[PDB]
Amino acid sequence: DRICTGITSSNSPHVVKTATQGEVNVTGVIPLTTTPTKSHFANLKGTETRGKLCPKCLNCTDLDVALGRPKCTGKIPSARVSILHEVRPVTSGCFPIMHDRTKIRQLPNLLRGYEHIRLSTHNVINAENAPGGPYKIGTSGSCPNITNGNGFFATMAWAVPKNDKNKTATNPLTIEVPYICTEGEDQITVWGFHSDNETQMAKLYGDSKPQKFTSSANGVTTHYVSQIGGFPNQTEDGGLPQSGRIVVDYMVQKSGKTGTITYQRGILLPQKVWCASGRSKVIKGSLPLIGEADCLHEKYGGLNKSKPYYTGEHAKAIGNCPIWVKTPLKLANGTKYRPPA
Amino acid sequence: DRICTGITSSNSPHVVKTATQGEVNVTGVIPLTTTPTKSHFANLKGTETRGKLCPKCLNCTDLDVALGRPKCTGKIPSARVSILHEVRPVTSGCFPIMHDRTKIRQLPNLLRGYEHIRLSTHNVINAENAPGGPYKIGTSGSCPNITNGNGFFATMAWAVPKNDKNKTATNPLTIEVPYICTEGEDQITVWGFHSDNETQMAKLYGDSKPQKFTSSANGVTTHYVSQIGGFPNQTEDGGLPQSGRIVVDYMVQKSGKTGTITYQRGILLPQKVWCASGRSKVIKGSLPLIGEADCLHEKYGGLNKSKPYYTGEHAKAIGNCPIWVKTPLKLANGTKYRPPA
Amino acid sequence: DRICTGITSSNSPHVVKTATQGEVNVTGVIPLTTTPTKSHFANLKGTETRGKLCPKCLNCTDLDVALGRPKCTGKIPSARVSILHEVRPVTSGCFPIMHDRTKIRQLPNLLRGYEHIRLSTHNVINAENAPGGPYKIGTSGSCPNITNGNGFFATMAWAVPKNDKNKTATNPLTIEVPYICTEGEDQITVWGFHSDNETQMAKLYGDSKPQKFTSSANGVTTHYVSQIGGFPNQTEDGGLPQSGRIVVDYMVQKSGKTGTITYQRGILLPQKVWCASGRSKVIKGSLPLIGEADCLHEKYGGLNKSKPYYTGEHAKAIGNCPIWVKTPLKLANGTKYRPPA
Amino acid sequence: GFFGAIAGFLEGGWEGMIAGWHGYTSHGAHGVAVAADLKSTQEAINKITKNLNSLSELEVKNLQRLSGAMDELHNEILELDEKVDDLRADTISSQIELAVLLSNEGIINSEDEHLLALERKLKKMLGPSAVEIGNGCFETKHKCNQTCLDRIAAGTFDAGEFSLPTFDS
Amino acid sequence: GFFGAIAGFLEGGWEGMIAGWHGYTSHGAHGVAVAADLKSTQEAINKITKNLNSLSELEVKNLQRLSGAMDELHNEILELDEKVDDLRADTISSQIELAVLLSNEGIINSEDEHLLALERKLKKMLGPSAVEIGNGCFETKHKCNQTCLDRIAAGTFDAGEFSLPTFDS
Amino acid sequence: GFFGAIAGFLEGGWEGMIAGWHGYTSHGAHGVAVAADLKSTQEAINKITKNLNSLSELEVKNLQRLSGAMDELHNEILELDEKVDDLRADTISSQIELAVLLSNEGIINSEDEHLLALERKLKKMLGPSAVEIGNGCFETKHKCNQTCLDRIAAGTFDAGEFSLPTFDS
Ligand SMILES: *[C@@H]1O[C@H](CO)[C@@H](O[C@@H]2O[C@H](CO)[C@@H](O[C@@H]3O[C@H](CO)[C@@H](O)[C@H](O)[C@@H]3O)[C@H](O)[C@H]2NC(C)=O)[C@H](O)[C@H]1NC(C)=O
Ligand SMILES: *[C@@H]1O[C@H](CO)[C@@H](O[C@@H]2O[C@H](CO)[C@@H](O[C@@H]3O[C@H](CO)[C@@H](O)[C@H](O)[C@@H]3O)[C@H](O)[C@H]2NC(C)=O)[C@H](O)[C@H]1NC(C)=O
Ligand SMILES: *[C@@H]1O[C@H](CO)[C@@H](O[C@@H]2O[C@H](CO)[C@@H](O[C@@H]3O[C@H](CO)[C@@H](O)[C@H](O)[C@@H]3O)[C@H](O)[C@H]2NC(C)=O)[C@H](O)[C@H]1NC(C)=O
Ligand SMILES: *[C@@H]1O[C@H](CO)[C@@H](O[C@@H]2O[C@H](CO)[C@@H](O[C@@H]3O[C@H](CO)[C@@H](O)[C@H](O)[C@@H]3O)[C@H](O)[C@H]2NC(C)=O)[C@H](O)[C@H]1NC(C)=O
Ligand SMILES: *[C@@H]1O[C@H](CO)[C@@H](O[C@@H]2O[C@H](CO)[C@@H](O[C@@H]3O[C@H](CO)[C@@H](O)[C@H](O)[C@@H]3O)[C@H](O)[C@H]2NC(C)=O)[C@H](O)[C@H]1NC(C)=O
Ligand SMILES: *[C@@H]1O[C@H](CO)[C@@H](O[C@@H]2O[C@H](CO)[C@@H](O[C@@H]3O[C@H](CO)[C@@H](O)[C@H](O)[C@@H]3O)[C@H](O)[C@H]2NC(C)=O)[C@H](O)[C@H]1NC(C)=O
Ligand SMILES: *[C@@H]1O[C@H](CO)[C@@H](O[C@@H]2O[C@H](CO)[C@@H](O)[C@H](O)[C@H]2NC(C)=O)[C@H](O)[C@H]1NC(C)=O
Ligand SMILES: *[C@@H]1O[C@H](CO)[C@@H](O[C@@H]2O[C@H](CO)[C@@H](O)[C@H](O)[C@H]2NC(C)=O)[C@H](O)[C@H]1NC(C)=O
Ligand SMILES: *[C@@H]1O[C@H](CO)[C@@H](O[C@@H]2O[C@H](CO)[C@@H](O)[C@H](O)[C@H]2NC(C)=O)[C@H](O)[C@H]1NC(C)=O
Ligand SMILES: *[C@@H]1O[C@H](CO)[C@@H](O[C@@H]2O[C@H](CO)[C@@H](O)[C@H](O)[C@H]2NC(C)=O)[C@H](O)[C@H]1NC(C)=O
Ligand SMILES: *[C@@H]1O[C@H](CO)[C@@H](O[C@@H]2O[C@H](CO)[C@@H](O)[C@H](O)[C@H]2NC(C)=O)[C@H](O)[C@H]1NC(C)=O
Ligand SMILES: *[C@@H]1O[C@H](CO)[C@@H](O)[C@H](O)[C@H]1NC(C)=O
Ligand SMILES: *[C@@H]1O[C@H](CO)[C@@H](O)[C@H](O)[C@H]1NC(C)=O
Ligand SMILES: *[C@@H]1O[C@H](CO)[C@@H](O)[C@H](O)[C@H]1NC(C)=O
Ligand SMILES: *[C@@H]1O[C@H](CO)[C@@H](O)[C@H](O)[C@H]1NC(C)=O
Ligand SMILES: *[C@@H]1O[C@H](CO)[C@@H](O)[C@H](O)[C@H]1NC(C)=O
Ligand SMILES: *[C@@H]1O[C@H](CO)[C@@H](O)[C@H](O)[C@H]1NC(C)=O
Ligand SMILES: *[C@@H]1O[C@H](CO)[C@@H](O)[C@H](O)[C@H]1NC(C)=O
Ligand SMILES: *[C@@H]1O[C@H](CO)[C@@H](O)[C@H](O)[C@H]1NC(C)=O
Ligand SMILES: *[C@@H]1O[C@H](CO)[C@@H](O)[C@H](O)[C@H]1NC(C)=O
Ligand SMILES: *[C@@H]1O[C@H](CO)[C@@H](O)[C@H](O)[C@H]1NC(C)=O
Repeated sequence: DRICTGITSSNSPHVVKTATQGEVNVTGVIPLTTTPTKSHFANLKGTETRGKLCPKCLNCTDLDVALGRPKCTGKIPSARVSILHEVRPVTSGCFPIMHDRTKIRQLPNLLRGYEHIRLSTHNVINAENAPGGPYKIGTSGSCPNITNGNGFFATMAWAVPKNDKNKTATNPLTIEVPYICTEGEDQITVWGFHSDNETQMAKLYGDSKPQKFTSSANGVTTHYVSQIGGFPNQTEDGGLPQSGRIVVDYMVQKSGKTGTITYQRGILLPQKVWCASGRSKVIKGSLPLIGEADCLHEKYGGLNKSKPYYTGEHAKAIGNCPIWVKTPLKLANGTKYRPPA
Repeated sequence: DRICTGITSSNSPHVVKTATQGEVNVTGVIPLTTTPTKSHFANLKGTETRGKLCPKCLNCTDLDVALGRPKCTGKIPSARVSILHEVRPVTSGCFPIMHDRTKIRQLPNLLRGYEHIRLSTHNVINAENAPGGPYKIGTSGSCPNITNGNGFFATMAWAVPKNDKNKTATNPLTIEVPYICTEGEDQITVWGFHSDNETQMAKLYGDSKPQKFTSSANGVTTHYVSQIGGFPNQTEDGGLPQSGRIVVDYMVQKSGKTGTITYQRGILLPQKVWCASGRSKVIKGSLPLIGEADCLHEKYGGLNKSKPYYTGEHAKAIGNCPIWVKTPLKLANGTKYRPPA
Repeated sequence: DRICTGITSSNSPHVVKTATQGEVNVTGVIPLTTTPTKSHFANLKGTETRGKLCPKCLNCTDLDVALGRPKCTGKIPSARVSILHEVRPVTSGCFPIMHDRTKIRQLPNLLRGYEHIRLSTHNVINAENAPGGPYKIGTSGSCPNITNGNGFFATMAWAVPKNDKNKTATNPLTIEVPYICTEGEDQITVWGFHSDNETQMAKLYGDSKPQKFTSSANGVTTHYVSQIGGFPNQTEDGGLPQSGRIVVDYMVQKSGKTGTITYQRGILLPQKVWCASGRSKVIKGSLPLIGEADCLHEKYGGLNKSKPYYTGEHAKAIGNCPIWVKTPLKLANGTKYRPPA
Repeated sequence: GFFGAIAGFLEGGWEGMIAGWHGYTSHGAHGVAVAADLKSTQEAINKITKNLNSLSELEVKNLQRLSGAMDELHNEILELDEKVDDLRADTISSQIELAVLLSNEGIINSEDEHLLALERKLKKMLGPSAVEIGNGCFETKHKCNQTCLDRIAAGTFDAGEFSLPTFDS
Repeated sequence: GFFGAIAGFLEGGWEGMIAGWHGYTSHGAHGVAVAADLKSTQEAINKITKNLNSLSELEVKNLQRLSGAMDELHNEILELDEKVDDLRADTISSQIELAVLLSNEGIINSEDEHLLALERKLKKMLGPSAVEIGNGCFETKHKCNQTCLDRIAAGTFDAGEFSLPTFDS
Repeated sequence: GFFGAIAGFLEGGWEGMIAGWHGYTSHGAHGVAVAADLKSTQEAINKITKNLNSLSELEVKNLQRLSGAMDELHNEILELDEKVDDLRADTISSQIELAVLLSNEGIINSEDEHLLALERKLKKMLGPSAVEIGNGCFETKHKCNQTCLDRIAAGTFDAGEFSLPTFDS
């Protein structure tokens, strides 16, 4: 009688890849892959997650909070992760802005990038004493404050030149914007200007013709020139009809460096100013953030880590994540297919 | 008598790298490597390949097509692959442009980046009714049309202020440039201005002094000021001597967003406009494209895939390509070198 | 009697990672890792190493050399490796510059990027014959020369409009800046302007109001406007009190391409000009460079290559370097731990 | 593998054993008996599970939007970002695929060697009552039925029962 | 490999066999006979070819000019593009080199094991007419010439011809 | 490894041998003798050293500041630079870790096979005076003390001294 050694034979539907034997059929396999499913976004496990610049500033958008619109002010808390919900962010009121004529729209998404943000205290410059003659400070309905009644953006002062007096047109006046923030913070300065009816222009300031403006901060120079006649229909504004409009821009000032603005009649000189440091890891999501997830995928939203790798649409993802793979992969758990004998 | 087991001894010139045994001499090898040879550029196997913006507009360069020079217009077909032949593109005619004063020269290479390109229909703005008083539209020899005789670029309208009338100098007029394209298309607007003799300037427009210009489209601001006296000798132009010259710039308008231009006398207001979508994979080649290749290498031109990897100069390459490797590699086909006994 | 085969038992403190057996204790190990120690910066073994733009121009900082401050001129030798010591470079003298109003401070770090740098010969333009009427050329104390007494930056000429004559305000004059360098060299042009007391302005030039300026070089447009009244307290200057100040900017001109500047009263027209080619591999170090090292690490300074890999703070490093690793790794030199029997 | 094909080890297996992955077979006029060895199978399972943990402890950096980007303003920079992301995912994927391929190669090639060890364990409890065939087989002087084979599978086989020379313990 | 050096397997090979990569040898007063085994060689060739296909199925993303670049305008971005390309080609190259190195290691180390299987196939057709030397050799009671050896290489060797105990089939 | 556990090779080693990594043992009423084999150890040491050189010849591109950068002006580009650096270091690190892991796997798995070769070298100098147990052991008809074992370790053992059939050389 003979006694030999042998291996099993069974149903072997699963296929695996091998350098020496080529592609073989195998008893069993342990899959390492998953194709996750699109779900809503959520709160990243270990970490702060910032959706809205300040929550608790109700009926305020992030642009609103950024521009310092009256009644939108509050603690903007800090996060190591932020979600970018508005690709083209909007104002929810105050005075009509011509948004699209400057980069101003992205200001919130910029602030978002940082871990730590904070409106300043005081003012980076005294508007009333600025160059060009004493200024009364302008306010407008559509910008109500804690009380109610005429106000403006915290972020800037509307320099109207006092009263009849020396009111007239000037050549460009130049102004330095002091640093004002601490340590290693970036200082983001918000500023701009205002135009009106041809007759209203001569009523307000001394001048009918257009006025011209310049910002310079550490290598980055920009230039603007005003519109006199009819503007675009008002939009994203506070709702009261006005004949004039407003252009708003921001300028970033590096860590320590000062900045410059040149202007003629109608200038909005910056007052309160953004102070930012640290950095937050931003992804493209869409509120609300529901629950917790291990992972936040730009395509798939919330995700929980199941198998080490996944197949599917690849994009930016933060948190404890499975790794993206070209093909669904199998680890072999079993034997090579053996025909019975 | 004794019977043993043994392996071969033979000439073993080929060397191979192993982790355990170090570098060993071996019976034979299968080379995985090639050093390919510089050839001319070809058509990519599976795919469209765009050389020239529109072929069939003959005696027309890409820049000519792009600026809409009379008689250069045609179907610019679509490509998933384009080749960038002109690193500093050139006009073949029309009116003298001072090219280096703006980014204008890259316009064709910009258009090339997209998969789908088309000139528009109608006009993004009525030049004659524009702000600053009724305008007659200027044309010049050197810009002949289907018929022959005076014309200009399709792309813009040369606004010459009517006749004596109210002809004089104005402060900057502002203008909105409407979106005009479809869906998710980028809209590329071409515009510019014109200067001349000191006396010619006073003949044409009301003004001798220089005029100033501004473009603003979604964050990107630019500023220009004119030259009055003698300009550079004319170049790349249509060949007729003129006292004046022309500055041309383009501004890209994002998907949906509008754009702005401010101007004084001598403005060329944009008329037809580029509309682009999709994206084409651009490489640096040199026409003509001869035959078919598997691969297009920026250094080696046309290439056919032979071995899996290649040694040589590495650069950007599209199509079915061999992979670049540091050293020529050999897979071992054989036995370890054995001295005879 | 029985004779068997066996392996060793001994103290096995070292741990190693294996795919099949999991993490095991082992007889001995060869460590592949090191955590290097922060040292000072050295000379790179095989290669030139540029610290200071030109050494031997003594009491001169890199910015001084770059601006062409009198008595700072000398051979700026060439390097395949350069070190960036000054993140916000400084002038040691000459005339007071308001540095932060333009990108000027980076000029030395720009020059540093290239392998080959040289100041030019002759001048890119005749200042005295420039547009706007014949100019006497201005010099000031605080800018002494080989001899001593009044001078200025080599880099530019201070155009003061002759004498009483036709001295008055002009509209912007335009100017072309010729290419002047060789072959495939980049040509960096330095220019700027000068303001003063309101009364001094009318004494020097014909004009009290501010003057405006424009640079355009191959796609990059910049605009400036002057300050009339009181400036910042003088700084980094040559030490003599002056009522006026100076703004300095540079503009790069691609390989072959020309450039433009427009100006009113107080222009500094560029004279000598930077000519650069090649490229140097720049790292962030801090002089002095002491001795030789195999490697230069941005964090650790000088380094000698010991083991193939290192653990620690990762940053930019040039030269023969160990490779950065997540964890200290061990190669197994020994046997699996065996309990005695 | 190549070993089984060369040495003459049985091409193809028996479907009789659902008990384990590897085992032993009995021939004769008593029919054909089949049994399985659990320690071999368990060892295989451990190789594999540990292997999996090794694959699963791989860690890689996150790839999120860069913070100074600005969709409207700097698209070109942004396009390059996209480029670096895609390139990363690709490379890392290739690396993983390799790790797996190697791992599977090991798992499958080792299976002949398992059999080669089973051989040595069987040789252990016989005595020189059987000759080494080299086929992975032996010829025993007695006959072995199913109950007899389960006792070798359990390792409890020592034959003084069929009285033949014993290898002492 | 290490195995051949330790166990006493012959250091160095015979140049007599151009027929295949691995084989068998006969000694005695009849001279020295040499023969080759084709199945071993064929198996080796298959390991290698399949290995090659595995190497050849690697796929990687394209690396072309980015489309918003603009040579004149944005050089710095462009410099960084160049950087990312170079970095890619380097990393991926290293990965490939590794895959190859491993592969070759397998191909060369396996060659001792081939011999170790050939041993078992030879042992198969003898009977206990020869003793296992452990040297990879046996001592046969008869003499074997070339024609006798070609029949073992062909696997057709069964000796009742030299009449000695047969392993039954 | 799995082989030692399955085949019945001794679980755990002897601490008596500081001489080498692998060796041989003698049992009986003479006590328990232990000896080491230097060629096996030396071979192992070579596998390892060569392996190390292979790991040490890896070369990777430099990663320095890009030259058109400008800290003040282009921060965003610069942030992306940072990104590409970090991503590089990560990927390359993972690759290295893999190479090492594989290498260690080889080094440790090979150790059973070493023993398996030592078996064949021992079998060489006996004669059929001992039977193959398959346990990696043999039963010799005589007794072997320490001095007797050192001579087998040195490879100088040939027994006509204990007079039993010799394998001729
Ligand atoms: C919210 O809005 C109201 C108006 O809607 C603000 O009240 C205004 O306060 C300013 C000073 O803060 C008053 O200006 C003052 O005018 C008087 C002369 O009447 C003069 O003596 C002062 O020197 C100063 O110029 C202004 O009259 C007043 N408006 C009214 C109609 O009461 C209020 O300050 C806002 N709340 C906050 C906290 O911002
Ligand atoms: C923008 O400029 C226009 C003129 O170009 C200004 O128009 C003025 O608008 C107001 C409101 O519609 C008119 O006031 C009303 O007039 C009637 C009759 O005089 C009077 O009964 C009402 O009590 C009231 O005052 C005003 O007449 C009209 N002016 C003209 C020339 O038609 C408008 O005020 C300007 N906006 C800005 C902010 O200055
Ligand atoms: C190609 O070029 C020719 C000229 O070289 C163009 O012909 C011109 O056409 C315009 C109208 O399209 C004519 O202007 C008209 O002037 C008459 C008065 O004579 C007036 O009644 C009209 O209201 C209009 O202002 C212009 O005279 C005419 N030039 C000549 C000398 O015939 C032609 O249109 C161009 N072809 C195309 C299709 O663009
Ligand atoms: C650029 O401005 C110059 C003046 O600075 C203009 O010069 C004019 O050029 C034309 C052509 O050379 C001259 O016309 C010819 O004059 C002769 C004699 O008067 C006449 O016989 C010819 O039939 C013809 O008209 C013209 O005299 C000359 N003007 C002067 C002051 O010398 C030129 O026209 C200007 N170009 C532009 C586009 O306006
Ligand atoms: C180094 O510095 C010295 C002064 O410390 C420079 O000498 C100066 O040279 C300028 C002309 O280059 C002289 O200006 C001239 O004034 C005379 C009237 O005295 C006038 O005829 C000329 O038209 C011109 O305006 C200036 O007087 C002279 N300073 C002195 C006191 O000699 C010297 O040029 C500098 N070296 C170099 C090569 O830059
Ligand atoms: C900047 O403008 C101021 C005026 O706004 C200029 O002030 C002048 O400065 C000098 C030096 O302090 C004064 O000169 C001294 O005056 C006394 C008395 O007249 C005389 O004894 C001295 O010999 C000397 O000249 C000058 O009087 C003063 N002017 C006035 C209006 O106070 C200064 O010169 C200007 N700087 C520039 C570079 O032009
Ligand atoms: C190896 O694996 C594959 C599993 O897909 C088997 O091939 C499939 O057999 C099923 C039976 O219904 C068919 O429906 C599929 O179309 C087949 N797949 C393809 C596309 O090849 C194969 O039979 C297995 N081999 C075995 C059983 O050993
Ligand atoms: C990821 O895993 C956890 C598993 O607990 C999920 O979080 C829980 O969700 C359920 C509701 O479905 C609650 O009862 C638990 O209290 C939640 N835990 C916490 C701390 O939030 C989470 O929803 C999972 N995400 C998925 C499935 O995508
Ligand atoms: C192993 O391979 C190399 C193949 O280059 C052999 O070394 C070369 O021998 C040739 C003989 O003409 C010389 O011309 C070369 O200069 C040698 N190369 C170098 C630089 O070493 C070597 O002989 C081979 N070993 C063998 C035959 O087993
Ligand atoms: C395997 O290696 C580790 C080496 O760290 C040994 O575990 C350590 O034992 C020391 C003895 O003093 C302790 O101080 C450490 O706290 C232990 N490390 C940890 C955190 O586990 C282990 O004993 C070794 N195994 C052996 C000896 O085979
Ligand atoms: C790197 O290695 C070399 C080893 O020679 C060191 O350079 C030497 O430094 C010593 C002084 O400590 C001098 O005596 C030698 O003349 C130097 N050689 C040269 C050519 O410079 C170098 O200091 C080492 N760097 C380290 C340790 O970080
Ligand atoms: C928010 O705005 C809405 C819509 O105008 C209004 O109905 C609601 O009362 C507001 N809520 C608060 C808290 O002011
Ligand atoms: C602006 O409002 C008027 C009605 O007051 C309307 O006729 C016109 O279409 C509006 N314009 C825009 C830009 O919608
Ligand atoms: C193309 O036009 C140029 C002048 O612009 C001329 O030199 C050449 O002859 C023209 N070719 C054709 C075919 O007419
Ligand atoms: C322009 O043309 C004139 C001849 O009419 C010539 O003298 C001069 O050199 C030319 N200028 C240039 C820029 O070539
Ligand atoms: C690539 O292959 C085809 C073979 O038919 C040929 O048309 C083409 O010219 C080849 N290109 C080369 C050889 O570079
Ligand atoms: C360098 O400047 C210092 C400080 O002003 C001075 O003491 C020294 O004499 C100067 N050296 C030279 C070479 O001019
Ligand atoms: C400038 O100098 C004066 C003294 O002359 C001093 O009072 C003032 O504080 C200084 N200003 C600055 C910017 O330090
Ligand atoms: C196997 O043989 C034994 C006697 O040696 C007997 O006890 C047992 O029943 C047999 N098994 C079967 C199922 O035939
Ligand atoms: C080998 O021996 C056989 C007899 O067993 C004989 O037929 C044959 O000719 C021999 N071969 C040679 C070439 O000696
Ligand atoms: C081993 O036995 C031999 C005799 O065969 C003897 O010479 C030697 O002394 C013995 N060794 C020991 C230490 O017992």
